[PDB]
Amino acid sequence: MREIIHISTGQCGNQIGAAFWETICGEHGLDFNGTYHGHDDIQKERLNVYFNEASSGKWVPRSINVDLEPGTIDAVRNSAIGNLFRPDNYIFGQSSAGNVWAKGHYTEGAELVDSVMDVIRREAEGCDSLQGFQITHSLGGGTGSGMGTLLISKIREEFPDRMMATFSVLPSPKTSDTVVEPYNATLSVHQLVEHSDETFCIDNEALYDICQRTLKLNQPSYGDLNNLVSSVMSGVTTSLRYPGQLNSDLRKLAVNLVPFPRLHFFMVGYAPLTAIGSQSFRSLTVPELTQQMFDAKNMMAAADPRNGRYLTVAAFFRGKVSVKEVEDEMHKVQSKNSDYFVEWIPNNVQTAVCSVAPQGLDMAATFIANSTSIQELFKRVGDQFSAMFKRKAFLHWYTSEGMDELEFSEAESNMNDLVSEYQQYQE
Amino acid sequence: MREVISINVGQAGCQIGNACWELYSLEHGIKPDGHLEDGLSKPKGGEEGFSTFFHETGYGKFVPRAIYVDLEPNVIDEVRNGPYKDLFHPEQLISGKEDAANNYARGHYTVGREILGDVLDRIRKLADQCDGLQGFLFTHSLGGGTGSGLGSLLLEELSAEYGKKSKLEFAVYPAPQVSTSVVEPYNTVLTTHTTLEHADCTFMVDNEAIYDMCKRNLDIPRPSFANLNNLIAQVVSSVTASLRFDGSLNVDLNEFQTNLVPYPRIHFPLVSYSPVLSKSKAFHESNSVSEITNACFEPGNQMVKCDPRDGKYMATCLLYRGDVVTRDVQRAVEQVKNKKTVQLVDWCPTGFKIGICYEPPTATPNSQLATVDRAVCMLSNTTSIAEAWKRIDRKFDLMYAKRAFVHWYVGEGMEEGEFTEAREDLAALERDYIEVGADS
Amino acid sequence: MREVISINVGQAGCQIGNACWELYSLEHGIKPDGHLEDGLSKPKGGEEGFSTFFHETGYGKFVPRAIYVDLEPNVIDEVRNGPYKDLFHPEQLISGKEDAANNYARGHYTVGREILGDVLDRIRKLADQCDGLQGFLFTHSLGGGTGSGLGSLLLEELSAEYGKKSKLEFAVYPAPQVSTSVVEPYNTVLTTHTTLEHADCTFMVDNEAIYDMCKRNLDIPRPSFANLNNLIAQVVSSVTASLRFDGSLNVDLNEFQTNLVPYPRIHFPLVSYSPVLSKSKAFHESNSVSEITNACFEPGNQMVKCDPRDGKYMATCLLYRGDVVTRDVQRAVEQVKNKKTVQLVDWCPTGFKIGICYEPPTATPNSQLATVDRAVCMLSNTTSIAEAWKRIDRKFDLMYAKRAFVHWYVGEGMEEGEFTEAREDLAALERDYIEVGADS
Repeated sequence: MREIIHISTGQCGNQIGAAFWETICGEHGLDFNGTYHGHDDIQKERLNVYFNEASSGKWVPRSINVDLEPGTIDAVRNSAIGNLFRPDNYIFGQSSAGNVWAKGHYTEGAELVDSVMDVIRREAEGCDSLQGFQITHSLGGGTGSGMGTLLISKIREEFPDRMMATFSVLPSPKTSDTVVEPYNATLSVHQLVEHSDETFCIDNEALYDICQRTLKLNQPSYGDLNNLVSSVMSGVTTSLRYPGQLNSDLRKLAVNLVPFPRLHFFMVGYAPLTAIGSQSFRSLTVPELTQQMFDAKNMMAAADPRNGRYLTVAAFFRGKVSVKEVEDEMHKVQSKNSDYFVEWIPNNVQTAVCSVAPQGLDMAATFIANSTSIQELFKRVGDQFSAMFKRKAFLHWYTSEGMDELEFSEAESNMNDLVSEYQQYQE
Repeated sequence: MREVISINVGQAGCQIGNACWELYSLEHGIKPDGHLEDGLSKPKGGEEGFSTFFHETGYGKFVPRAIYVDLEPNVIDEVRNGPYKDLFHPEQLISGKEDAANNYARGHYTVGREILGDVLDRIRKLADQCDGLQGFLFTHSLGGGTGSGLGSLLLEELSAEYGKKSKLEFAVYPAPQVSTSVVEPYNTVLTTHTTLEHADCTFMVDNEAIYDMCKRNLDIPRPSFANLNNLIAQVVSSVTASLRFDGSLNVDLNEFQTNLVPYPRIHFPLVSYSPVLSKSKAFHESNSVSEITNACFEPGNQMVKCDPRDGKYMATCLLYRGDVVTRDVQRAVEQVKNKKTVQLVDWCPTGFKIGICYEPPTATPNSQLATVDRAVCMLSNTTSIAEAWKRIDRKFDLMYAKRAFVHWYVGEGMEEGEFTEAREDLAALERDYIEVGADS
Repeated sequence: MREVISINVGQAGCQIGNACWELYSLEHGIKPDGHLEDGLSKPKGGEEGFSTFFHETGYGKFVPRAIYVDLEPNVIDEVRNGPYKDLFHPEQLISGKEDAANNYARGHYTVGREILGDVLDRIRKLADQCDGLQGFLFTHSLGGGTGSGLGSLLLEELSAEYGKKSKLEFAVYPAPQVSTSVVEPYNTVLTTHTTLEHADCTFMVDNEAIYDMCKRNLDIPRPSFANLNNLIAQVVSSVTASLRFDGSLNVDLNEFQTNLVPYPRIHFPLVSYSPVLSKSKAFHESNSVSEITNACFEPGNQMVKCDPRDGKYMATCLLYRGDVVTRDVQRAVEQVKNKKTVQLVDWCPTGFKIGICYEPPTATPNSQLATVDRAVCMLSNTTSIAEAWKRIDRKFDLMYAKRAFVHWYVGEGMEEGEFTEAREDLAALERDYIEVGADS
């Protein structure tokens, strides 16, 4: 169980998955056509993990891109890097989800669920070493919130032994193109908290703040945000991508990061998230990377760890660092932040250092924290729930779609069950 | 009693074995091809050694008897790429596709017991090829539950199979300060009770103490796991130095057992190796035998994160390498008794074992070592081990109150009763260890 | 018991010790690099030295057992640049991480004993390397409060540890006219308080009188600190020459203690050495040791701002190096009996402790004093230092009443009673020296 299939869905998650493969072939070394160029043997085993060995030494990515509007998947297919894509990888339909949780799965998903399960079954028959799925979608997008929650429930019902891992981006509560976007997110997480075992919190507004501080650009580019979350995903899977001092599996990380089947939400953090050229001004040191991981605004979840309470923390490093050095650093930050860090564990730290370093960086780090202030990120969405359809505006659309108030109260009770676990376990 | 079967279990255990076989080849000057290496000596094998760890073939190629068992294909592919696999036999190694668990759940479950029958006949076939047997050597770290679980399963099967040779088990203890794995104290406690029923002699070595040694003695800025493996290789080679090379006072494997296992339930000897220093410190001035014997009692050389002064003295061993003056270690041992560094006892104290071997210590090119014609390996039985036992037990009891993980263990292969029994057994070992030590 | 351990504390202490080892190796024909060079060469072995100070370890190097302790990293870097660091050991030379204060307020605080714990085990290790001890040697200065602080604290610790060996403390006393640091009055008074706690023998030396000698006798325009260190290296070489080389009248270091402390409390005898003249003047003069003895009684050859002619005569040591004519000293003791210039006291009168050394004196080429084959050392007790301490006590009392610095002292961890007892003790020392003089 070493192979992982990267699932792709959502009108914006397809670009995340496409950028994921681009950084993969750019980190280990692979041509756009499919001929192998990595070095030397450990990377070739990773090609067997993420790709399929085709004829004439060609490689094809093991990705399942299922969305609507096939003009988008055809446009990215004509790309140079997207030339090794197998026609069976992407299974797209027509034409648009209308940005609503109902039309995503209840109406259109009912006719495509049989096709996507046959594809994922054919992929499971070709490769039996599958251990988990990597799904990148948009929680606020119509195709993402609709189709994503259905395939996750279908995988959980049919494949309960296989692990789950998602990289869904959370909708911004302050700005939004429409009021139905966070509503579809709430209707999606109503089933994600039960059918998924692991998820990562990504906030678009947090991505907008990190490029204004580090990248220093007025208009945030979605391509750069895709590259940032790609380096985060690459830095997380480096425990299996490259052998190091201590390699851990996604199951070994899960059984140590959550005490209960709950706590699927995770705060993401990348290092070095420094500005362009700042590596020459400031020396790349491990105390600086720890200070960046401790910053509230540097996180892309995004939550305030000071206002919350550290439940479980995990910082995986890459490069050439000393074991005793990071042990003294993690001991100092746990003593000086004894109010933030929980004390009955008492050591809730779980590190996994990688031997090699990413290209262009002498050392990297991926920090995953569990705070109690994340309930406020759910409360504001829960408050938007009681502040958008409380006026009964545009309710005739949902009644015609077939949705009822029973699922809305169930989604509200799920948020109530979450914030209860946030205070069980009081902050 | 001329063969010792060594088994490498777990990821860290396989790395320790590779370092042990590498240093064993460096002492005898053995290259990947060999045929002895080459056939001119006398005494690099044959005669003994190597005839205790390296299997002799008809062609003369010494095959080191090692059983690399692991369920991680990456570690198995790593040990197969190097020339070590060419030295061993392709059928002696066991390959696994999917790791057991994190870490002791499936390592001791019936899934890990499916290969128990396969490796059992492999040992029986390996014993049928060779002649004689002195004991069973084990190299697995207690931090890894997979290595601790599989290593205990091999220990229980070998006890019910032959039960005629003393079973040695080299255990690596994690750092008592910081623990990377949250179930690491759980895997260690559950394994201590199992090794209690099976192992006739154990070995307690801490990783943090080794890291403090190379940073202070060897003066290296960046410690590495390869340095820890090399230091363990120097430790294991110092234990069996007499069995590999003849000396003025040759000691047996039964000699250690009749010096390290003094009670119905006492099988926990501590290891100390002196002198260990940098090359620069040896360039300035040399060291006398009295300074080395006094350095054996320091907390750094004890390879354990605990002070030996608070412990009570028990029967100990001291192996000496190269040329060693009998009176110099006699004049040193009488001063040690007069210094009263460790609190002596009224019953045991006349137990400072002196063993001499002609083979001088060898310094690996990867890890520094104090270049000296004579080395000292002290196998002590001081009562500071209970302090290390109570130290890891308090963290075990503090965690077990909420334990945050009991649902995974009770579902796969365990239950809350086994954790309670292991806790009561560990507390019983600590109580019996203090009672037998404080009664003086 | 013949061995002697030397300690170097403070910036001036290391510089004095460096010149001391430089002159030592220069007398026995030893290069400052090592191995050897050369010998242990007729008779650089027995009779020791060079084995009392330049101990020959198993490595084959005559390492001088010296402890260079100073909280200033610059002084540690200076002693490391010289080749004697290669002769020494990094454990012998204790590096200073940070300077305590300016310069005694924190040197004698807990920060001092924090480093004392490290140097104590080094002394225990040094004692285990070389057994036996004759007397503790100290080299520091009163201008540097850190040197006078750490040196006195270590002196009090070893006296409470053994208390059986002599304590020779070399303290550089500042001139009463110059105050390079306004903190030194409090340091000198508190140092005299610590000597009342433990002091076997303390040597007083003023840099003003030495610099005056280089300007007048050595014809040096600007006397440097190196010439002062070389002169102190010469006076300490002649004192220890009774133990290093052979002679008809060999004087023990403890015998010197039973020659310098007549009264129930005597800790501060003055020193004097002669002849100290120019190179061209040494070639022009060929006087015997009789004129050298007459010149040593003069205050010019005292190297201290004290007049032995004004003060009353007391117990004094007359050491001679090189070719010594017993009739010449007979004529010398005849003339001093004919002088009757100082008060011929009643308990002492017939005492000038004779010291004979067959080895001719040797001077460094850097020093302007030419190598003379005859030297006389008069180490006398004089009541003039009581007047010097009274002047220092008056300046300290004026500053103490003004309390301009006591506020910063009590913030460092001082108390009003501590300075009061130091003043009462210092006033008792001056009163005691007045009594032993006026009792004639």
